[PDB]
Amino acid sequence: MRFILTGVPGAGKTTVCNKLAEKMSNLSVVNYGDVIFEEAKKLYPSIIQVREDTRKLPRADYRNIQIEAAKKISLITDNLIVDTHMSLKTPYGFYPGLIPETINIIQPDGIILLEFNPRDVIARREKDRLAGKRVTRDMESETDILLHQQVNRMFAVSYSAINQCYVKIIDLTWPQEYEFQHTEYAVNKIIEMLNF
Amino acid sequence: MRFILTGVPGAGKTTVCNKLAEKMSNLSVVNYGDVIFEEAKKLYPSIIQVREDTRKLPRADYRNIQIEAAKKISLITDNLIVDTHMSLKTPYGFYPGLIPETINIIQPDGIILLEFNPRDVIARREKDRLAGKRVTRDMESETDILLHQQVNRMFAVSYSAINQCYVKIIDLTWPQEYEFQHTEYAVNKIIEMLNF
Amino acid sequence: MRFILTGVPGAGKTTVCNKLAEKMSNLSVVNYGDVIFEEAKKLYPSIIQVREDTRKLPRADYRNIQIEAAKKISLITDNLIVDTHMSLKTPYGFYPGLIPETINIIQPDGIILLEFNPRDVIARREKDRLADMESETDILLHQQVNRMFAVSYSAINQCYVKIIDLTWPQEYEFQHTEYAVNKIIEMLNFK
Ligand SMILES: [Cl-]
Ligand SMILES: [Cl-]
Ligand SMILES: [Cl-]
Repeated sequence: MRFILTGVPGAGKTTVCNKLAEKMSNLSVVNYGDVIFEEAKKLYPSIIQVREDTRKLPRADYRNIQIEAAKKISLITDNLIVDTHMSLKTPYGFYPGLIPETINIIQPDGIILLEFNPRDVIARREKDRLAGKRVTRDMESETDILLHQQVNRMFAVSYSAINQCYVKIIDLTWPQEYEFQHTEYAVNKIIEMLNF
Repeated sequence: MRFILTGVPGAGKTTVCNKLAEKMSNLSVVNYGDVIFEEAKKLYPSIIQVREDTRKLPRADYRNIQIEAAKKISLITDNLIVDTHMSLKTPYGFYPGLIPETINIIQPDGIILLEFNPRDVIARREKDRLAGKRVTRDMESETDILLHQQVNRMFAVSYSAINQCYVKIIDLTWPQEYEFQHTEYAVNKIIEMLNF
Repeated sequence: MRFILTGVPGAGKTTVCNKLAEKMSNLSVVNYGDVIFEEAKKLYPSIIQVREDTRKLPRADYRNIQIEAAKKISLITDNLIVDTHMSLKTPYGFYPGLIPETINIIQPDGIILLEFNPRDVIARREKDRLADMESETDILLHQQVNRMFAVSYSAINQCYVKIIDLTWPQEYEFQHTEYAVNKIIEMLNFK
């Protein structure tokens, strides 16, 4: 089966992905943005040296990279999880995170949403900073993060209404008793789904 | 007029549909799942014997059954109440009950959502389980039921944005003053709508 | 840039439209419903005399009016705000205010949703009625449905959806209106 895996930024989605790939050998885990960067660096070596250089491309060029990355991903034949985002926040508001072409090509069975308590997102973002993984203190409010998660749920349901796919919401909003518990719980739920 | 009538499983929607079917002239009340089962048995007598057997068909064959069933329904008569669901919960997540071909073929004027208080759904499911009517073993929490009702709301509005149809939300979340008041209230709001 | 601006009726959206048009010279602010009624009178003049007269028309005739109105608006050059409704409540339920052709023709960069505390909506409605009231729970429902419509259109049309939170308590009069006006100007002047 094929699932898109989503969640607000910096909340633990990467860790879930890495843990899934460590645990299940019957599974390929890919990060869409990384595949986009790699395919872009192949075609535009002069402009794209690091993942964030993707912002510099002209629209006609960026769109064709997303399509090409999706085609590359769709060559995978066993279980697949694609790490990406339901929406991005910009000054103009939220913008959908999947182009319809991406879904037409990958043909996901469903969308998985990791939903957190916004305080845990603020804290994870700051811990990632103290470990080096990001330069500036994130200043999103609990309110802004909740809004994002609500909007993401609506995007996922809309994509399901359009394309007929599962919408799997994984509740990680409860308090952790021990460290890594949210991540461990999500990984096991995804594995059990895949092996059902 | 033609309306798709929906709500979470086992909460009273079937009773509303049975009462509409007895009380309204010039109107057919029909259950999409029933037609699907009947068409499935017509075309696959070897595999389809119990209505659970639909689960064993390849998804492409199940979809073609859903098209055939919508075609049968649209031919029945002019005014229709189509009892079905916006989504059902599965091990892979919520999955839409309709396909686009359903709405294209039936051309509903709108979607009706019967919305219940989760505590009343829990009690009603257990009452019906004890009486031998409801046999959906898994017991859901209050928060599970509210999430389902929210997702159903999102599917219905998505379908309206795509197909320009009404979204009618019937609030049955207040406490009943006598047994079966919710059913009677919902029936009369629907009849009042159909004769406006 | 072009945005559709929406919110539940009677909550202050018109005031925001007026003050935007007044505080920004290079901006056109158009009310879709007004253009629709204009085109309706011009095509059905003996039948159409006030705006609620358009509910009498065959749906295909109404739709053609909606399309003609969108074409007229799509000619406006420079920044533009189109004041309209994601949905209205009817006896048959909520019904979308736009048709897909409206978005297709205007090609908005995005949708802007103004969101209010329900009791502030009730208050404003009375201050213009005195001159049947929905409950707080009705208005909340209407706002949640509008959000769902806007996100759906965003997914279908690949456009922005901006939510302007005006649910906090006003510390002085006019503060909600001023805040939304300024957030939208800030948006139109972004680089
Ligand atoms: Cl992460
Ligand atoms: Cl029932
Ligand atoms: Cl107003």
